[PDB]
Amino acid sequence: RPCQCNDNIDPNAVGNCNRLTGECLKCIYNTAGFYCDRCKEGFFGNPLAPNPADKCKA
Repeated sequence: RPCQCNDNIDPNAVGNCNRLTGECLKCIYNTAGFYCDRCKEGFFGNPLAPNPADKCKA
């Protein structure tokens, strides 16, 4: 983890982190927010759940 941020990013693809603001640019598990502490618009629920089945669903 080069850039500080919640645990919602993939080390495989590139760009997952913002090189200017230092914040998750594209959280992985349908989550959004400066710290991936939210749910992408369209899916609601809990973006900070241990299980992906209870994350942010429609």
